[PDB]
Amino acid sequence: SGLLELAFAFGGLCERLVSLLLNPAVLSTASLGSSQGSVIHFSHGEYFYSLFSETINTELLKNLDLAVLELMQSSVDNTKMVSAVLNGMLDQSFRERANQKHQGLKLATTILQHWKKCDSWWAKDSPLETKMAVLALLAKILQIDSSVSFNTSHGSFPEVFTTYISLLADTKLDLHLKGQAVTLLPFFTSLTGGSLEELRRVLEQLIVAHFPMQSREFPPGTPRFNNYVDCMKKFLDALELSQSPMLLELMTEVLCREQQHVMEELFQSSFRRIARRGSCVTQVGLLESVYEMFRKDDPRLSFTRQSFVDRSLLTLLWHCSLDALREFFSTIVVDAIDVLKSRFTKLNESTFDTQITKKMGYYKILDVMYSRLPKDDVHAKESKINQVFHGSCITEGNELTKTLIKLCYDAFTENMAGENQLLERRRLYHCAAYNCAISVICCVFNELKFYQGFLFSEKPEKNLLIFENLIDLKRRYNFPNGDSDGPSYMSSLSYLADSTLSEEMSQFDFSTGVQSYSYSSQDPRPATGRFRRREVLELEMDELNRHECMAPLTALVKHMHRSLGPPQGEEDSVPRDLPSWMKFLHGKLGNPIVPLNIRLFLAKLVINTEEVFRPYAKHWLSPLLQLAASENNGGEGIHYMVVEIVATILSWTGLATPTGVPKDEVLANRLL
Amino acid sequence: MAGSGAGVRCSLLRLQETLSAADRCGAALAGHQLIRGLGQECVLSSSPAVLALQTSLVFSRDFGLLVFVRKSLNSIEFRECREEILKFLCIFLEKMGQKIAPYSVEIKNTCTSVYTKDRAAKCKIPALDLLIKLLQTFRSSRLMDEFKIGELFSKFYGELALKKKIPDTVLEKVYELLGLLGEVHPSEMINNAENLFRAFLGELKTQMTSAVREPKLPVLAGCLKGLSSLLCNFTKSMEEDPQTSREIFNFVLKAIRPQIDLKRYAVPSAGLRLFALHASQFSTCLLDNYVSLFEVLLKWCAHTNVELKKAALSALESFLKQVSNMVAKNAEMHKNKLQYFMEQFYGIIRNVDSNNKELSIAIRGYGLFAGPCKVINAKDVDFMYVELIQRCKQMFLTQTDTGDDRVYQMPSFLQSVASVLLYLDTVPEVYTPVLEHLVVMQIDSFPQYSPKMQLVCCRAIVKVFLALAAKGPVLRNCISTVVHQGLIRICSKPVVLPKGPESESEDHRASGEVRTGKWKVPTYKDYVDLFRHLLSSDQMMDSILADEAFFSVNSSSESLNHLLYDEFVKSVLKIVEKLDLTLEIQTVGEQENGDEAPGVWMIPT
Repeated sequence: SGLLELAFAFGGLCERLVSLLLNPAVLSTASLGSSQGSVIHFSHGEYFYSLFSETINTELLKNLDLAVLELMQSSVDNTKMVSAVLNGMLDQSFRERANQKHQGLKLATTILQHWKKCDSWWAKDSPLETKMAVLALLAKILQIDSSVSFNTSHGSFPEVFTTYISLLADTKLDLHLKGQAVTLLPFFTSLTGGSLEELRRVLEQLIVAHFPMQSREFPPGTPRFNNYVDCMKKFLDALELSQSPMLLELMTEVLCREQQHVMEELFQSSFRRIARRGSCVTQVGLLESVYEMFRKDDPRLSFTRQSFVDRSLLTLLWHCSLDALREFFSTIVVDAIDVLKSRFTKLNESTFDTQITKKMGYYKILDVMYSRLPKDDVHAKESKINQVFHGSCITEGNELTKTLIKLCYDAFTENMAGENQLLERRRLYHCAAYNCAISVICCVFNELKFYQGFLFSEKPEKNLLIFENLIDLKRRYNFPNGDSDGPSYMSSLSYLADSTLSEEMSQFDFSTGVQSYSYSSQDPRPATGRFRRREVLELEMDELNRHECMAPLTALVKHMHRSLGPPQGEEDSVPRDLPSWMKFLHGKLGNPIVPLNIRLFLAKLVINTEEVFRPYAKHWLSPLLQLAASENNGGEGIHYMVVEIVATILSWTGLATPTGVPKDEVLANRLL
Repeated sequence: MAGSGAGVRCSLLRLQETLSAADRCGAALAGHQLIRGLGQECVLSSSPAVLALQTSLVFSRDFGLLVFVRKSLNSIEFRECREEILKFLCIFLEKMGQKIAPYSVEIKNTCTSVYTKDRAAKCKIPALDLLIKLLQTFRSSRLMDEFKIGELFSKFYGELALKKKIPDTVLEKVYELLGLLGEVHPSEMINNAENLFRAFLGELKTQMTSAVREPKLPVLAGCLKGLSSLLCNFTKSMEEDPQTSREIFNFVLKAIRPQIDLKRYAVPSAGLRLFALHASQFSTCLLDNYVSLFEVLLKWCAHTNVELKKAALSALESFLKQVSNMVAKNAEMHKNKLQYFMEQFYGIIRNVDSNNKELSIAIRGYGLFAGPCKVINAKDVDFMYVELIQRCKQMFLTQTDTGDDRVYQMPSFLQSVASVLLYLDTVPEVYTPVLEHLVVMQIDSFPQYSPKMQLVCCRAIVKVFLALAAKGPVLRNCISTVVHQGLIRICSKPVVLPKGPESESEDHRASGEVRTGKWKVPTYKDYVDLFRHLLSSDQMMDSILADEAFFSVNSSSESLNHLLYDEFVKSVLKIVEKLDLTLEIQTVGEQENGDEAPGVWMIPT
């Protein structure tokens, strides 16, 4: 090596070195050890470059332009040696990155300047191995450029883009090569439309060709399922690195083809990660893309339209940015309200359900930006949101919240007697409005809330429940995975200035082109509190606890108990009556002629977060006890509803005693 | 926990005292409950050496089981509990490997005395399974060497005289015991062997009878098991036997024959066991009917049973190995068989809707049938290599991990890609990184195997290293990179804590939300055996040389020890040079001018 360094330092013999490297000469040798007894053939240039690789790479990077020019001038008949030398130079430039900066970028630009010399490499009717070599070289160039000098226009973009598109469109490539291409996707994501929609077309063609309509056609353990999940995870990683609105559109279209996706957790985690990371403009662009997907008149079924909001848009909205939420709200104020106040059709069944779904989705969206936004914008003096059609910053108050709460109240107060076209969809529509109204109410005003019920044959309780589904409450809460993230790239994929061995493992992957995954200590890897909780309810298998409007209303009840109502510290706070909401719930629960599901709903409401229920005691002791001791209940035997009711009502002893009054003593004896 | 010895001694004394006063002894009671209780206590014992006292108390004087069953000789229709005693003994004998030999002779004497005057059934089968489990205790012939086999053979052959109404459940175990008389010690069973084999073959022929007569399916399974046991030790090679072994393979061949009635298997399992253990003994018997044999073994490999699955896999492996051996020996005239086998393998491999077991057998066939493929045509091995490498990249070098073994099959695939790499004139330059990643991941996944699978893994690594080093100087550099990367990955694992690891197996971890997998974290000491085996490769060298037929009979190719040692020292020096071991002080800071005194500098040291 020292003699080679001296020989190179003597003059400028770069041409001789490329020439002696790109030289066909076979050096016959005997069998290495004992293999066959015949001779072993190997090239002179390959051996010479294999031994003293570093010196040749260093002096070729010294005279970069001439070396690249000669190498790509002789790259028609020596494709093995040219690829080997180019890869060696790229690895050499990737090493010493923190000190020898701008050498790798210069090498990548110089290589990209002569793509027409490698045009005959990736073309049609070419060997597949040569195409994989072209893909690997292109990947190395893209990572070593770090998306600094390569972009649309002024970068010889058409040749590279045509190469990438032709690599994608080839039908002979296996799924792993297309997966490497999908890994290379984020470098081409700065599209400008027009002719660059061909990327979208070939991506959709790939999705149609290799992805099944249902995600259950491949049984677990089959190689087809593993390849499918690998391709999906590569697509999701490309989305995360990309933040492309097109990629989000494609993956949501794929995800919403079925109610349950085998890799739904990965989809939601990727959506929440791209919602957390980024800038304001990217977030509003992504939200606008999903919103325009949702509000488009296409022959798409109702559950797919519901899944566009419930699974995708909900996560992005909940993990969005504060100002992006405000801008999205200001964008979507006008259309949502006129949609909510719009009249119905009730003529064609295909038009009924889409209108119902659109109203339900708009209610959920407004629920989200009322739950996550402060009161200083929805209703205040300097409100950036201008709901009024006239606008011009005139008047003051709230012409938005009043109309929204009025529309929600009208949605609750719906008389469905004699109207039987679709019931469950509206059941959701009524529950959706209630939760939207609760989220609006929670952060606008204080004191006593809106009047409840009012009768006139329009009560929220009958509209929010099914009245026909018998809840199968078992003896106890019991008897109501997939593919996981798999291994990780720990101590690899990045130097991170933390470990040199990790840096060598990260260069092994760059050189070989295949990422390395070790074995993780624990199969589940919770990075943070993502999906664990939002910004005590450890029982999800119950139907009454997994109700659309049970979780919101209980949160509303807990909000009533804290920082609202009479000040704390009351001793024997009115043990002769109840407040309007409490006494309303008492009347609906204490009455024995109301359907069973309402009584079960209110009883489970009382059981959950029993702190608020315990004050005003010796009052709620009886309506729970009548339900506990009754022939009509959640089921036969001592089911867990009875167990919870009995535990709560016996833990209330001392403060309240079911004695003295003969009405409850008989029922207590019956219960015993 | 500690009082079990006193309790078991008290129970033994009570059992000894039970056979007094009234000879009824509570009829079926008052002994059965005691036997069941002592058996439950014995099987519910502890792990440490406390069991030595109770094992010595079990095999002891009058307050013992052996003296009890010896004195139970006059139990005419009395004390129907000796079978439970024998079952407990065989369970206990299975539970603990007999520590000392003077107890084994007493055990076999007691079971032989049980054999005498054994009325009807329900005790003969316990006695025979006790004897069967006893004969597997030594496995080295250093104990049980007084050689009473002559009297046992004479008695068993005397039992063959009746042959009228012996129970089927008894006859099968009797013939299994007759088969078990072999593989005990040499210079025995060499004079009566011919008569015994003639009687066994005639009895089996009468068992099938080749008619609509009663087949006696339990008897046939025991006959095949005894046949396999006899063929295990004695050669009986058909190469010198043209007539009496063609029928002994035909018997197996009709035993393999599937049917709708499962009949609790046994009879289609003993035949596959015999084939698997004795395929080398039917040369050309397998060849003359390869298509049917292959399809039937594949059909048995595609089933739902577990033991039958293992038997089918082993039988198919032995068949394929024999066929591969004969074709590699005579690849010139043997071309249609190779064409059929490799066409089936090609179809299975290219079938993208394949399973793991079918892919495994296809890859094994790829590995076995390489040399004949090379001699027929040079361009086939390249396609085999590229397809195998693509499949290995698809299945192993992936992040998916839905959940499976996915690591208990890598050595079986590495040994198969090693053969195709050995039989390649030129190597595609683009799959070398894939091969390097495969070998590095195989090295990393070492502490996830049983010891035998660990030895298989090191043998696979040795074979791949030989294939890599027998190709060219550049592939030696690939070997060097593989070794260096493996050393880096081993060194990057977390450091063993200097503090004591407390009591081993103290609990079952936190057991969170579905905490399974049992992925034990490796340490530096978990990889010690692998590199010792790498630097001591002579035994694996001769094992591979005996297994495969290749030009490797020379000490030059054997010198993988020097190569691997040099790579180890070079990697150690490289890691030492590249590592950054400088150290500084971080509790203090620079740019101090008139600030708080603790914030300027620590007291001088």
